[PDB]
Amino acid sequence: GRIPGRQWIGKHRRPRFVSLRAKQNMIRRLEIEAENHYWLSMPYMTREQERGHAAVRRREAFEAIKAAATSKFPPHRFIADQLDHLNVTKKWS
Amino acid sequence: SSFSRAPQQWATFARIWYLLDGKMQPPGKLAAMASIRLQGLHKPVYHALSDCGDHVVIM
Amino acid sequence: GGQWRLQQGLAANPSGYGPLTELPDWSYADGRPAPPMKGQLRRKAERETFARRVVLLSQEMDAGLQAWQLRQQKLQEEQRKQENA
Amino acid sequence: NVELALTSDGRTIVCYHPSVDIPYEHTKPIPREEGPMIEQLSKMFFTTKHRWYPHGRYHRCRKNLNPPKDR
Amino acid sequence: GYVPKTSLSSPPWPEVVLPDPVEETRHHAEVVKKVNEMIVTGQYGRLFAVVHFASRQWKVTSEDLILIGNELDLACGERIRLEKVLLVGADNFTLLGKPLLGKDLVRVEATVIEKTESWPRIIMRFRKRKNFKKKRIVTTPQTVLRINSIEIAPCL
Amino acid sequence: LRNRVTDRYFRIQEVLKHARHFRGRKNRCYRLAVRTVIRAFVKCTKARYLKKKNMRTLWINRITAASQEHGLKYPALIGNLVKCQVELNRKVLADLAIYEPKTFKSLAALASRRRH
Amino acid sequence: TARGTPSRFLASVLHNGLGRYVQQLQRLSFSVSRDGASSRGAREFVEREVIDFARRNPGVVIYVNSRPCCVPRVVAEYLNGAVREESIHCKSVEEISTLVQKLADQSGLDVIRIRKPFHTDNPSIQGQWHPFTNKPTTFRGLRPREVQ
Amino acid sequence: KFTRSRIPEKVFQASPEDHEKYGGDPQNPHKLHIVTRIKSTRRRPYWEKDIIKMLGLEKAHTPQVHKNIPSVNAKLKVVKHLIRIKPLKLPQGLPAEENMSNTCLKSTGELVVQW
Ligand SMILES: [Mg+2]
Repeated sequence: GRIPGRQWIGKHRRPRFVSLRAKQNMIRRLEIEAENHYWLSMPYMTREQERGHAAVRRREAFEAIKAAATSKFPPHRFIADQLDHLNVTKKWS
Repeated sequence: SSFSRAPQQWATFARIWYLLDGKMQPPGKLAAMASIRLQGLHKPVYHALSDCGDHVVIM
Repeated sequence: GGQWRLQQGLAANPSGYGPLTELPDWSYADGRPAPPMKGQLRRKAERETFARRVVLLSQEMDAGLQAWQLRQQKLQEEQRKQENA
Repeated sequence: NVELALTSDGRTIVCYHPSVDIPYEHTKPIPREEGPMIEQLSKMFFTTKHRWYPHGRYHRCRKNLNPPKDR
Repeated sequence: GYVPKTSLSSPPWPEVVLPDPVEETRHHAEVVKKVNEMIVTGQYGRLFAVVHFASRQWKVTSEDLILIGNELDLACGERIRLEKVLLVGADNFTLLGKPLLGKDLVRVEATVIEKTESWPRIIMRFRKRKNFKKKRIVTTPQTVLRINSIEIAPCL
Repeated sequence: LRNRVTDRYFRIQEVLKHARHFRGRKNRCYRLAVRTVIRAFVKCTKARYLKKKNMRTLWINRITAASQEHGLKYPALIGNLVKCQVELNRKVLADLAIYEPKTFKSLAALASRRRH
Repeated sequence: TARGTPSRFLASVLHNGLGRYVQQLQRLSFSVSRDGASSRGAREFVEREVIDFARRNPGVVIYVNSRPCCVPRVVAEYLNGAVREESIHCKSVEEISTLVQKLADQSGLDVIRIRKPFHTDNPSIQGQWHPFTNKPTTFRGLRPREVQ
Repeated sequence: KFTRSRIPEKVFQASPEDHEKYGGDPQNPHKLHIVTRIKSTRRRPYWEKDIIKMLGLEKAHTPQVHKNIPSVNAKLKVVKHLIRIKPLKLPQGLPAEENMSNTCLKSTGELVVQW
């Protein structure tokens, strides 16, 4: 009793059957999403009320992004870092 | 408790003899009971490598 | 058995919020409290950020509603004020 | 044979489980060649023959002679 | 509603009757008092305790050694109190928290005996025919704690 | 031969020391040893998941045995302990089953009582 | 790997925590070079940290040789006789400090795989389970199907 | 072809039976969603992946607070099959600056200012 070809892809596939466990899992997901529908059905503000209520914060956030982007620049260089390399030959006298 | 080491180990890992009466019993259910006992899966000290199986006598 | 915990209002996972994870694991034998655990500190910081976001979003939405109310009031009062002759 | 009891506040469960002795009446008085060898040992210890055959030097030398001991 | 006695008339499991609450409370009080008296009189030898430390539950007794897989920020030889004790048990009685026993009941104390690194653990990633091969060696910090004593108090 | 490798001995030994306990030429010949040592290390890495998976299965088996000794089934024991707010984990429950049979008997009685 | 490596059980040296804690590290020997970039960090450690460590660990005898062999090293000898030798080659002061503190806090027992994260000499208080725990007895100890 | 799905508006019109079932009052609706990702974005369209990233639900089972406003609701409608939405309940009102560090989100969806 063999299934011609490769299983699960061809015209003739292994018969797959739905277990009670699979049905329960799907029903659980469906219930979660029905609740999602209910909770998405009651907007707090209308579209016209929300228009522009976050504009200031969004603009400040993008100002921060622009500042970070435009502040990119090579780091400082210190004489101390250069001179500290002389310590590789520090010894005890 | 308070046993010596060797007697304690002997008691813990001793193999017990069980009796099943197969009269009018389904062979599958008999076999489930017997297989559990033979493997030793009825013992909390069970481990696959401890050889903790028991004897089962089915009549 | 997480469904029962959820029904009783606890965390589904006992390793979530609860006494078993939020209380100090140990203390000095003298009684001095132990330094806060790293996970507890991280979790406190996360909860603080969550509360701060809650406050920010609520305040933004309330301010938006108040601003919309003021805009409606200004529109109606101005259209009334146009009646002057 | 266990007695369970919540405390008055209901925050700790107390289990009383004394050890029960065996009744005296529930006790009895004290009473007063390689092939064949492997078959005999297998029958004696309710094992198969395969356990009793020797192993090669390689396996024997692989075995650890000073295993760690706990407790 | 009477149903004649058949194989399926009643559930296979034996029917259970809830004991009358008055007698239940009386029995509960009696047992609690008896165990409290045992504690008062010191009618117990070794005590064991299930204690939640680090992220795990350890079955513990006096003089036991415990290997925590992380550094604790404690000097070696320093004494500590393990505060999340889930269970404390003796030969003849056990006390179960819901989920944790009170501080007044049980006092489990430990000592930082050792601070070590684990033996080198190998992390090897390999995928065939992809020239994908990676090797890493990781040593985890560890602390050995010795459980010094487990004390219970008659606070039931 | 301006630059020639002089450490190849030690580079080979680093691999071979991990293969010394293999069978056959895999413990001697670097060509064969290196392939098997890589497989050994990959197995060692992937075995950290199976160790945890098997310990829990071992704990569940031992708890099942111990609870069946008292007429309980493992699902009933675990669920009823949770409902009674006892947060003992399976490792500890198996340890109790083995070393504190009276405490485990108490827990099984508690679980059955809660069930009823 | 575990199968290709020795293993031991969790243990202390002499029940190190029961009565009192005894620091198992007893000797540190720092072989350091006067000259040589390899031992620059060791020199800084000897200058700035070895004295404070010594007075923090009065039970550890610390020797400083100022004349190494083949590399600057720290040899830690523990009470149980174990000797752990660690190269301090090209290590910074902080690296050497952490390494020395690790040696101080660590016991002489081998750093190999530890089979169990716990060690009880008295694993059972109520009696280790044996097949006859939880098994009821019968009148006169009669085995099943016994005639008398 | 496979395309974005337009959810008919009648899907998001609660009935009195739903109001009783779920315990939300259409008048005085809740202000904030608690959204958790309970489903992978793998094997889902790139637009659902992008919506999840926007909403900040990359980690599953990590609650995120969002405004209960029409635009956020549009995005949530797009990815409603990957998330669990519950109203954020504030029994003691929103936390004050004093107790901002002592809040905890109970599994019931309540932000309690004591922990
Ligand atoms: Mg085929």
